[PDB]
Amino acid sequence: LCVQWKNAYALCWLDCILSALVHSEELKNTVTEESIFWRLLTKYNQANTLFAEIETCLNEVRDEIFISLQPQLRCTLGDMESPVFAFPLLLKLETHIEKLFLYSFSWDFECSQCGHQYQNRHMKSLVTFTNVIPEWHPLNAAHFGPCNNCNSKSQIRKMVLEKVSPIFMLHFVEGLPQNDLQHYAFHFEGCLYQITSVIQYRANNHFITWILDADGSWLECDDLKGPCSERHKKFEVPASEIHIVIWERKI
Amino acid sequence: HINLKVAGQDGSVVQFKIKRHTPLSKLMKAYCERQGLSMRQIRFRFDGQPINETDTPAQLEMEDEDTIDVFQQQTG
Ligand SMILES: [Ca+2]
Ligand SMILES: [Cl-]
Ligand SMILES: [Zn+2]
Repeated sequence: LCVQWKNAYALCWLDCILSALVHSEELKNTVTEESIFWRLLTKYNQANTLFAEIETCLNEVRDEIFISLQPQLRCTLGDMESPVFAFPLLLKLETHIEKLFLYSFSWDFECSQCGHQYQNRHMKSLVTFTNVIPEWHPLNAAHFGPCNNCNSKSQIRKMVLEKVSPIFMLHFVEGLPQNDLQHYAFHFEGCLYQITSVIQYRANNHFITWILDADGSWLECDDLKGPCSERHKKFEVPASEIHIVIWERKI
Repeated sequence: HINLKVAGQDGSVVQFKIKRHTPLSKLMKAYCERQGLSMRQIRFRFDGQPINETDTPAQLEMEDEDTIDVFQQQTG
């Protein structure tokens, strides 16, 4: 049973990211060196090997990370915030770490009312989906959207993957259509991608991280639940509360 | 008088012309009025950072044809 941060100064939007990072195998392999991510994983493991002593070791690196985010994120300690904004700003602090998350794709659009169509290539570490089609899948990553040319609604815009990084993350404003995570596994150009962690958005004001452990069980990292975590036999968050989904390439 | 694009996560894009030193509050409020959104319910982002109504394009070093990201407010 792994250790986790305790809630303080409304930092759940940051704790949820920190739990996801320390349980990423690809990240742990890359970091293992005066990196803030090396300091994060070293302090976490130093705390995980051992309650107040654990909290102090975890709070120091959390404070250091928060202060690094503060100029970009423009927040004051105790402010509420979103991991959608915070997660990529954290990654951009070190290009060698950010490269693990940067995937290339293209937004493909074609209006059925008028002829308007485009296909725009982008490169992001975290893309947002809203009003996804019921059949939404990483290999069929489509959502309903308006047309900028004729204002027709319920047209479809589709993400066409072009180059997927070792870590692949997506944000869903209204969650996923369903919560059986095995159906969202996918291969892309020969490599398997499985959901290894999920950030849950509970009550529209609180974030909790879920971690897939080796035995197929799950670990809930709710910072309200103290330093320890909670083991669940299987995944449990309601589909509409699935906020950030983290795919990781399987080696 | 730079041109800015306000891109929502649904794929919508609204073009705006704005002077470099006028605060973005007029842009934000007009975008909300056009899309039927509430200022309290959305967030604006440029180059990864949230932007206030007191911010100006010159303060954020915006260029012509730059893009502002609009998000449904989802904090915690
Ligand atoms: Ca893992
Ligand atoms: Cl794992
Ligand atoms: Zn159209």
